[PDB]
Amino acid sequence: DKRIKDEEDVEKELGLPVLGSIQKFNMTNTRRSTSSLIVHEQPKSPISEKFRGIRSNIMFANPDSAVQSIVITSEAPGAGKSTIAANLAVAYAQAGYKTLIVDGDMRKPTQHYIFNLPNNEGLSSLLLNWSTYQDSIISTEIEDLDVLTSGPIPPNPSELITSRAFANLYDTLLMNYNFVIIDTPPVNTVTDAQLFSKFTGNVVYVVNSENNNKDEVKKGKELIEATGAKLLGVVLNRMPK
Ligand SMILES: Nc1ncnc2c1ncn2[C@@H]1O[C@H](COP(=O)(O)OP(=O)(O)O)[C@@H](O)[C@H]1O
Ligand SMILES: [Mg+2]
Repeated sequence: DKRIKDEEDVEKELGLPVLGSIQKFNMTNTRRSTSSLIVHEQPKSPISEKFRGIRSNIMFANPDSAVQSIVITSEAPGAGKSTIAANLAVAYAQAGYKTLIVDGDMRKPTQHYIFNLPNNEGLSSLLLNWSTYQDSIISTEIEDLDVLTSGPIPPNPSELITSRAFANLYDTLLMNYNFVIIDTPPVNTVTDAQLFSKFTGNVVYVVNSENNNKDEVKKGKELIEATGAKLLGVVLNRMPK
């Protein structure tokens, strides 16, 4: 019934460009990757090429665009925000950008799972001054890729995002990294992604082609655009091919 299913649907129903399309993972398109971090584990796979194309699009499709950071978000849970964010981050690092991925989903974080990292310190603890900057950001075994995990689950993420601590951190991150990617919770349920979007001014919108309602997806788009941020485009995920 009501799915945004493909590129035509994105153009016609949402009026956005498609930055890339990510197929549902299989043995062939991931070359039997052991994890969902395809770009790292199988850098020559078809899927890995798609993420490189997304990277090239963001950085080179628009002449004298100067994108320093992006929010990765979606309308609903399970769209593939975390997976797209992590793989895109690796793609940036491989290309030689000093890259940070920030786990800004302080409600249901998964970047520590994806990158196999401890989550005792991270974004929440840093913002609460429980941990230091240098202790909270992890340099991964992937060269040019750092990760700021979510940290412990805080009582009120909104309070942290709107704190002067975060505004000041964000400024510091822009000065320390060539590219910053912020993973977020879904738009329709909490305003976290909208708040982060006010900072980055640039948003990549992930749409699960397998399972979505067009009215819900459209509502999320409108909420993002209402922040004043530029919605760069859509990444279609779980595509049949
Ligand atoms: N293209 C894909 N093919 C198969 N599985 C995927 C794909 N994208 C994401 N997933 C899986 O779907 C689940 C939800 O993805 P996740 O990135 O956590 O979504 P979100 O952050 O939007 O909730 C994860 O287990 C992830 O490995
Ligand atoms: Mg997630």
